[PDB]
Amino acid sequence: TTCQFLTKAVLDNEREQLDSPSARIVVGKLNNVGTGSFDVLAKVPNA
Amino acid sequence: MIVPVRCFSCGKVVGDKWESYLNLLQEDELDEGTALSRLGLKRYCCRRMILTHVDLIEKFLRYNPLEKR
Amino acid sequence: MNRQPTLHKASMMGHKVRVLPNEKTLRLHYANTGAYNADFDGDEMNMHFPQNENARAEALNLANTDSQYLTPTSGSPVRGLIQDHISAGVWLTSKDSFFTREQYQQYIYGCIRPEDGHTTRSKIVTLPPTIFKPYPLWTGKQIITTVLLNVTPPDMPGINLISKNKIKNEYWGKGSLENEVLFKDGALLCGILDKSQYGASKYGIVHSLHEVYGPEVAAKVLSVLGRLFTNYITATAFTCGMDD
Amino acid sequence: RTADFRTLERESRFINPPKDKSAFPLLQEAVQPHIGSFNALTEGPDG
Amino acid sequence: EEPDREKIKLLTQATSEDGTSASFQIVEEDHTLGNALRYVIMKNPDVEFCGYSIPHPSENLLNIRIQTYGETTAVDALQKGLKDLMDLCDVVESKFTEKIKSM
Amino acid sequence: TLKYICAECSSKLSLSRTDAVRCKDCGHRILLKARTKRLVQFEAR
Amino acid sequence: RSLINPGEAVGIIASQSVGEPSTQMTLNTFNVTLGIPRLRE
Amino acid sequence: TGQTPIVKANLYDDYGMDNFPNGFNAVVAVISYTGYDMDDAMIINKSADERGFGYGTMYKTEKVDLALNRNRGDPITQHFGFGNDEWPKEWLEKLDEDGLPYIGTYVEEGDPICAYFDDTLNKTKIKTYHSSEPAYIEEVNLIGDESNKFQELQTVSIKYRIRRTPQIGDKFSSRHGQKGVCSRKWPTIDMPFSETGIQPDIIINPHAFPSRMTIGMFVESLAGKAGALHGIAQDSTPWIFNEDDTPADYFGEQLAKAGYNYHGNEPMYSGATGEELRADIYVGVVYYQRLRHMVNDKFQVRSTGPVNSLTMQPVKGRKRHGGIRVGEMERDALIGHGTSFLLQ
Amino acid sequence: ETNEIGVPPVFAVKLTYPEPVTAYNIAELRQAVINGPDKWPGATQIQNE
Amino acid sequence: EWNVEKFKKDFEVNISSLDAREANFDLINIDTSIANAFRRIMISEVPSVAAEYVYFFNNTSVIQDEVLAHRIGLVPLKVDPDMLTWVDSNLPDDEKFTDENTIVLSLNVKCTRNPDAPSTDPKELYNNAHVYARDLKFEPQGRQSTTFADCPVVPADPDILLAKLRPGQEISLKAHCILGIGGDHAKFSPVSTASYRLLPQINILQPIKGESARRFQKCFPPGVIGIDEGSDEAYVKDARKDTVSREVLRYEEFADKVKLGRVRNHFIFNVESAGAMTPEEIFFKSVRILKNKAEYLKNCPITQ
Amino acid sequence: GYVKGRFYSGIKPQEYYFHCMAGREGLIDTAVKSGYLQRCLTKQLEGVHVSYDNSIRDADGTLVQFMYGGDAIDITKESHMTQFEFCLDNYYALL
Amino acid sequence: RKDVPKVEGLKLEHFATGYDAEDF
Amino acid sequence: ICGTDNCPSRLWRIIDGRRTCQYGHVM
Ligand SMILES: [Zn+2]
Ligand SMILES: [Zn+2]
Repeated sequence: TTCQFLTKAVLDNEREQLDSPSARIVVGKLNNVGTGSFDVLAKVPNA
Repeated sequence: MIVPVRCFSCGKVVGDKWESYLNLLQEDELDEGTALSRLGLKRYCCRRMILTHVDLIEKFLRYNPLEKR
Repeated sequence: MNRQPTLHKASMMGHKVRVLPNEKTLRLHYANTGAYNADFDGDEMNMHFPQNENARAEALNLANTDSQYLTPTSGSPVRGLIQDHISAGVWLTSKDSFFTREQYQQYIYGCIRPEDGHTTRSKIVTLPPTIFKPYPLWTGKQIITTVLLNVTPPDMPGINLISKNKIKNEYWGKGSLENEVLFKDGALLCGILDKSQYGASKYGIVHSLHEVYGPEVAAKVLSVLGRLFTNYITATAFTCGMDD
Repeated sequence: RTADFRTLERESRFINPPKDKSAFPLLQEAVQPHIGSFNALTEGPDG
Repeated sequence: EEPDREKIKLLTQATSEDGTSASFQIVEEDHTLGNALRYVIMKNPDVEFCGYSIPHPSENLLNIRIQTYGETTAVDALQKGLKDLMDLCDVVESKFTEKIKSM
Repeated sequence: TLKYICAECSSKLSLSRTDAVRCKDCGHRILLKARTKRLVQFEAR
Repeated sequence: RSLINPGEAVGIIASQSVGEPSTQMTLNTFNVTLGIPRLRE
Repeated sequence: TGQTPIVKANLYDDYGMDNFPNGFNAVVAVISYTGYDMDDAMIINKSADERGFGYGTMYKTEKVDLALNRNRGDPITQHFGFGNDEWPKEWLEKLDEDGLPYIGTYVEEGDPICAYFDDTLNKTKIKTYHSSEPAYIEEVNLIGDESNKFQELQTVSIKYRIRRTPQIGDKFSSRHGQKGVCSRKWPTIDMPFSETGIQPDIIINPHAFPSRMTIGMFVESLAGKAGALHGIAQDSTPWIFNEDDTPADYFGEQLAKAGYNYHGNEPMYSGATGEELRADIYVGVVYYQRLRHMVNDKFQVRSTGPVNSLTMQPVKGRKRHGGIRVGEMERDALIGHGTSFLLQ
Repeated sequence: ETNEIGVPPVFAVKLTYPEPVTAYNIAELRQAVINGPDKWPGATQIQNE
Repeated sequence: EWNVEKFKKDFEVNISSLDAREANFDLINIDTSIANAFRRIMISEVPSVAAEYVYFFNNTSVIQDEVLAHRIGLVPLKVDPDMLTWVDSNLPDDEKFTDENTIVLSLNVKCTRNPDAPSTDPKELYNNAHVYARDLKFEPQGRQSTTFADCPVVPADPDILLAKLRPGQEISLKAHCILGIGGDHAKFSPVSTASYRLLPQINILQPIKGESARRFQKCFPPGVIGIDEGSDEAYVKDARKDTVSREVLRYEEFADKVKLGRVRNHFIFNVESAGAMTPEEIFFKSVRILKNKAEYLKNCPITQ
Repeated sequence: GYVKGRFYSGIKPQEYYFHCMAGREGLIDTAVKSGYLQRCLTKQLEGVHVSYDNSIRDADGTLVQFMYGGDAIDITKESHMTQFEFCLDNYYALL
Repeated sequence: RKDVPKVEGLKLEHFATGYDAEDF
Repeated sequence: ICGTDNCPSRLWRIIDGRRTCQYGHVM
């Protein structure tokens, strides 16, 4: 019931925080499970 | 279709022994087994090759689109 | 590699590409049969080729086949040899199975190739014969001892396990202990090897090796045994007939 | 003495298709409910 | 003249530092030469371990491992094996010619 | 030598453009394209 | 050293661990509801 | 190469099934030797396949109708043959002066299968042949257009002969429901050789029989062997034999009388080591059938092919260079491993 | 190997990986480029900077 | 201790029957690895001449071009090799086929009708109805058409049926016969069947004299078990004639009183030719191939 | 329906008909009879995972469990964890 | 119940490699 | 005609699965 849940979302003026695996797939964001449960940062020497 | 050239299992030429086999069954009035023995087929693989041959080519040839009736 | 329906994550594993010349079909080892629930009855499989290193690393370290030895459902094995290899093992590890120096060394190199990195000692170590006089003869169980002696690390001690067989002692005659699978310091000293040992069965020899030496060694043992029994079934065949 | 295969009989029939009653009546008896059914559409009693 | 290098190759990834043990890889060969060659190499009193292994049927390769005791390299044991197999075949060819005449 | 075999009477009779697609000898509307002399390479395998 | 790694999708794994073996109970009874109908309840 | 069964029910003759052979009598050994045969996989002999064992052909017919657009006797811009002044390079290699192809010509996908000229476009066009399997022209028929005659025969039925040798994947089965895919075409030198000097045409794995319980095949093996040696067909009609009058004893006596082992076994030697195998292998003559299906007819590979306008995702269609679907369950499995970059 | 898959050469000549050219792999990729898209191990395409 | 000269002392050859097509010889006190090697070579490695490239000009027969081409390849040609050089595959067709590398065989048959009183015989009813291997006419070309003057290219078996025809049908082809090995295709195997069987051994553990001796004698082929008298024990006259049916072991009175084995050193080879080379020539070439294989590796640089 | 006959000796015509009924019944059940059951669980549990604070948290951070099975053990590890004799015999290997 | 009729005059039609049907 | 900085030269060749310019590039 895609259009029904969408209607309920619009009427709530809801913000999809994109934190569910489904939502992330919809917007092309990396899934927060396993390898997506953290961030990788590079250590750079120059100030 | 026609008699296969060589026995599928070992490779003994069987294609020259088809018409000769029917002559041993018709004119000589021999049994299936003795006829194959006189042709020089002792292995059961070479034995079944001719013994089990259907020869559907004779049935197939009766349809000729190049000659009338 | 994917075999549909993908009912559990083990039905979608990461495999190492081995391009085989003059082939028209995807070739798969028998150890993978269980996890995919794939039988070679004209089954179809999907091959996905990920296009970046992060996706590569994942298919080589997380979803790779080596880590799937035990399923997370019950923590039991889903990897092992399936048919010829089981029948080969019951014959090879039987008391009646003896081998000459020439035969014995052949079975060793046949499944263990140092050039393919199967060894851990850079030289194929061999046990002395079980029969010295009159003729030098090796037992079938000694081949299983030698395969472990060359695939398990030299720094670690041999495996110690007291397991059981599917085949009851009554079948092997009077006073036999051939049901009791005995491994003392990595040496098969009693009992034959069934589906209960190198099949996808818990607390068997492969599972015991997996716990003591790790998943990489257990994989090596499975491939080594898989080759040994294939080579053994080629030299010493197995048949079924009306007499049976 | 046996339940043999017709080899001489077979090959002769392959070359000479019968001019009389066709061999293997059971084969025509197999399509008997089909042909018979359509035959009764015009032929038989009461037209 | 040019000697082909693809036929026989020494797998340095498995060859001993001493050279007493080595794995050789031969192309376009199988059980035919393989089992016959390991049999002859095994008759050598200096050969400790010898066997042959075909990596896979689809790939045209033949692997032969020769582990010896001291005072003989694996290369020498292979060269002796080939030299003896040639002489063995001469014996077979000589005895067969003689029995053809003896008939 | 252009050829067309009749399906019924088996007569080899070829016909050009602005002609009825029928055999001359008998009234048959189906014509088999005959095999002409042309090289066809084959492997005896 | 036997602890579950943070990030492990225990949710999917659980449903797969209940789903996959529930295929083996597709066969009928040999009073109470059993197999998939009871699991569905 | 059709063959008459040695082992058969007498009703096979009553229905004259010899007019349409469905299989071939093969030397089948119940052996686990190669290692490539196991449960659903069986081995075929290379030298047997090389000698034409189980060879088949597949005929496909196409209708090239020029009435596709014209209707109700409209004037036609189209016509079988070649138009003057306009002629793209090397088309005469496949088609004859009439625009129709030379019967016997080898064709691959992209090659011209026919030629015509339509006045509406004033250009000489061709109908292309497209299929993954190459073919040869077996029959070309020119058909009258009817419609009060007069009009030239554009229309035309073309028959393709597609040769089909047994490929790795093709299914083969005995008359006892024991089907298996071709795992490999094993060489005769590498094949196990009998005391007689025969190597089996087909290898069936012994691990197939304990689960299926196809004992009919087991008795068919010693019956087929007995009938091949003595040269007599045996009746395998159901309920002919009893508990007291066993067929295993009946054909067993026949096998002993011929000079073979009573229990249908044969002393076989290894093709690799050359040594005599541990025990005598169960060998006989079993009527095998080659199933019509290609092993992978659905065999495909896509790197970067066409995509649908709306979704911009690989389009559906094996022959169209289409994409493999990664469904909800595969999505679930990639979430399962916690493998977020594989899902991405 | 139990961790391997036998890939037919048909798939091997169609399935490609975008390998960035560097000093450590210039030798390996030069051969692939020479070999082309029908000789394995080859290359179907080259992407410039 | 095994020496190559110590092998010469024990190694024996025994020729039972040497016909123009098949030779039955024995190899005594030789290893399985050597006997199996010659066997493997005789089938797969001994080079032979067979049709490889069939060039069709017309085929109106019922038999498809592929099938008819394959049948010609299977027909063994009474052509001695060594007369032909090996064809090179890299250079093109115009340079590839020469008078030293290729042998040409033509087939040109056209079927017609004949007037005869009519079941009626196909040789009476039609002319050139049956196409035989003898209908493959040898066409010598190039630099040497005098080398095959006292050696005409004729199929080993001429009465081999190649095709069956009805009036109107025709076969026109040019077959290119080349040199090849049996490992590539079975059409190139010079042998019909090259196989060995180990000498059967019958180890009599008990004397088993009397009427049981006559019962034991019926378990083996006629010329195997010989009985001296009622007593004087039961001996093995010719263990070589044994079929190894194990019939003696399926009897309670003999199951423990006899053992059935083999002589691992003794091999009974049976070699039948397709017709090109004599069975001896095929065996000799097999030994020459094994020697050359070991020789080629001897004078070879061991790379890496 | 009690068949005294075996597949080696053969089945009496009367016995054989009975066997066929049993065989067909086995076949139909396989054709007639977990897809939707698993799909319903996976869509609601997809987000549920192990957090860095060892608790089982949903996609939106809501706590489902304070600890996996109450002990935080990976099932693919909980096998020889009670196999104390095994671990003892392989003390130095595991150490 | 009548037994399956055995085949009339069944002789040996398999021997060793270099041995024919000379032995009667 | 494609129209790319490159020049097509006409005679576009269709490859099943790939439509390429006879010359420089392929769609
Ligand atoms: Zn044969
Ligand atoms: Zn007409």
